[PDB]
Amino acid sequence: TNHNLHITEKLEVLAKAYSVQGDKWRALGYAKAINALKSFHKPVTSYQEACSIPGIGKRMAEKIIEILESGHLRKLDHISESVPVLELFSNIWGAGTKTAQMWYQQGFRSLEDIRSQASLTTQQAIGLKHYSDFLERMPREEATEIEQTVQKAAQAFNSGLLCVACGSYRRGKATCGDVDVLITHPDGRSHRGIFSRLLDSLRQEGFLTDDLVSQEENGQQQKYLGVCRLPGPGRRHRRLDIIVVPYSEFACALLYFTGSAHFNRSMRALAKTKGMSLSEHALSTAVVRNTHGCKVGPGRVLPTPTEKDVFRLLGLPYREPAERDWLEHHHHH
DNA sequence: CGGCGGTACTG
DNA sequence: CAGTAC
DNA sequence: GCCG
Ligand SMILES: Nc1nc(=O)n([C@@H]2CS[C@H](COP(=O)(O)OP(=O)(O)OP(=O)(O)O)O2)cc1F
Ligand SMILES: [Ca+2]
Ligand SMILES: [Ca+2]
Ligand SMILES: [Ca+2]
Ligand SMILES: [Ca+2]
Ligand SMILES: [Ca+2]
Ligand SMILES: [Ca+2]
Ligand SMILES: [Ca+2]
Repeated sequence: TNHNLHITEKLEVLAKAYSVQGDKWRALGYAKAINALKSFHKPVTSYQEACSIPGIGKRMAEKIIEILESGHLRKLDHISESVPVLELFSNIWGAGTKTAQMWYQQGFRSLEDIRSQASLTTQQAIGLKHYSDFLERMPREEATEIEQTVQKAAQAFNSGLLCVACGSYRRGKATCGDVDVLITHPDGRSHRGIFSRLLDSLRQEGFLTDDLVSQEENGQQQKYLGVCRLPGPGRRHRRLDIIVVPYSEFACALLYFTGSAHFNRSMRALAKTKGMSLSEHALSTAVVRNTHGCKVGPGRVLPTPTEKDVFRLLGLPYREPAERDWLEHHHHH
């Protein structure tokens, strides 16, 4: 299936390195190049053939060929030494490249330097203490019980609540980095005020152990990012994301929350090429205009009762969640 | 060359 | 606003 | 990094 496996691995390493150093557009370019190589019907055999692939240009071709001809890749040996520390610190939830760079510049190089001397935000403290647990992907079966726990707690308040696990789970993966639960109610109204009760119920049984992003001052709270742990001996703490949306938003919210991230970006960039805007709330025939410039013209939602509607309105055929790794990847079936 | 998804918290 | 996240 |  992947005919250029030897080449992708090396480019990933390189990609990773730009990512932790904060060079994101460059990291973006690599990611796309890499998926394109993985998609290709055959080993790449010439520079020309490589350049012909969308997402692969001159610099990437040079490296691709260099690998194929000479077998390894020079540049992997000039990767700055800070990189693995930087990846280490960016693996703390709530710490990104800026924080990892600050930490590096004040001399920390291990998790101990962080624990014992770093200034940590509230979120980082939690990410640090669950560092290992949050690094481990969970099996699909743990995700199912996490989701059921949320669904039962919800359906105890209102049995008409719809709860669905999205993310990699809904794309059919075997393991999940974190569970993503989307809650709605078909009557258009009774999704309102749910979070207060749902979080309280989930806390009482001891299932939620820490909160990361949860603005509970707001009765119209839309999201919860926190930490759960299933009951029973030896269970790990897992990342849990819950969104509560109005039914009219369901299709767009389902699409967003199913992902993948690259898939959603490409869908969104497509919508904009066609004078629309795609968000987790809606698809909108929205457009700019600002007296010698551009701006906000919030341009009215197109109703999309299902995900198929969103695909149709963008000129695309429905894509099964399992085939939503990348938009530009066409699986046959 | 400039743009690269669109949005929600936290501090 | 900057940082980080989804 | 690549693309229009
Ligand atoms: N940057 C992102 N934009 C997105 O639109 N998403 C969307 C919203 S949540 C949905 C799933 O993303 P996750 O980050 O939980 O990633 P995942 O479920 O695909 O994979 P994993 O098993 O959780 O590692 O994708 C995620 C992003 F990280
Ligand atoms: Ca190309
Ligand atoms: Ca991080
Ligand atoms: Ca369910
Ligand atoms: Ca996930
Ligand atoms: Ca998630
Ligand atoms: Ca809070
Ligand atoms: Ca440039």
